[PDB]
Amino acid sequence: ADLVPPPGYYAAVGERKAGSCPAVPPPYTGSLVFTSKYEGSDSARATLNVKAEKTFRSQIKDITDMERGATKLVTQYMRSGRDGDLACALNWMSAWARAGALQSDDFNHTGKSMRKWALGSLSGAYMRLKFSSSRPLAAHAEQSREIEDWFARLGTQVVRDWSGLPLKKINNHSYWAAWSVMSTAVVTNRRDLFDWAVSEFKVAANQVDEQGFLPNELKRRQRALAYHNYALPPLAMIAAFAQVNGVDLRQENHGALQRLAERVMKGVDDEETFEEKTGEDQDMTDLKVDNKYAWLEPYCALYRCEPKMLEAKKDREPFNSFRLGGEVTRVFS
Ligand SMILES: O=C(O)[C@H]1O[C@@H](O)[C@@H](O)[C@@H](O)[C@@H]1O
Repeated sequence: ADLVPPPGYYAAVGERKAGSCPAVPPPYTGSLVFTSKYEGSDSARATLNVKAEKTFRSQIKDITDMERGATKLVTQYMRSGRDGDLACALNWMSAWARAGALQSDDFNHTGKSMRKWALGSLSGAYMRLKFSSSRPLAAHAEQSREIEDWFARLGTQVVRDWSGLPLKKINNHSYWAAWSVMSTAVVTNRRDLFDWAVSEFKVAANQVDEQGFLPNELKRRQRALAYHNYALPPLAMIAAFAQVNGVDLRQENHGALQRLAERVMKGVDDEETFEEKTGEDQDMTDLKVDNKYAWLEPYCALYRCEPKMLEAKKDREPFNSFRLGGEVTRVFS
């Protein structure tokens, strides 16, 4: 059977009551060898290097602008239905597609991370255009084909980028990569990509220990809780997408996805168990950011959320997360 997204992705284009179309960021065709924002850290890779981060953000500026700008345009279109926003979004994505952006075989860890992040953002947003009951892509077949072929090329490459690794090298980056590949799989109806994403979820589920911790995220010391929370959105999205395609992953490794989510939310309330496990007081900075809990939307579509969990979701809605394609609450409501 053809691959499908969760039913919320079939929502009609809205008509809520007008921005213009900015120039497309220059397609990034360069090598993907970038500076790490943690350059100079020890094995925990948790010491921010402000100078390196500045260099990193500068190196990836056109990619960042593309990610944020294109998802914003799709969000605007799905909200208000102005054809100009659709036209602009498709112009941006098809320009990058035709150029073959982000396809470099020259990359380091940071660079391949950028490839999968951008793929997830753009395909995640495009998903709404593709499956909307309004069929907005009907009048844009040539551009649609160009964009989808590009996603397929990138998706195949992302599988290459994160395959062949042992568990100690499989962390939140692989989970995010698997989301990008799942998203691409459904846009492109590619079962092989779907299957890879499912396999990666299963690896993650089996990495969740008996208490709900992930060893490789615990290694990030004072950022441990933050990185556990960072693992949740791609894993929950993969499971929600897999479920409607006939693959139920909710019980993998004794309901590992639930065990991880509950451990995280326990730690958000009381930092104790994470400090005890890491031996360092946790940086709570990221845990204060509402949109970093966007995983609650697919999570509560999968599981019967207890009142604490439901309350956590309601108090932070609506969720916007460009790495998940934009309006997460809308596509699960
Ligand atoms: O420092 C690393 O290992 C990675 O850390 C992650 O948080 C990301 O910042 C990624 O871009 C880096 O390459």
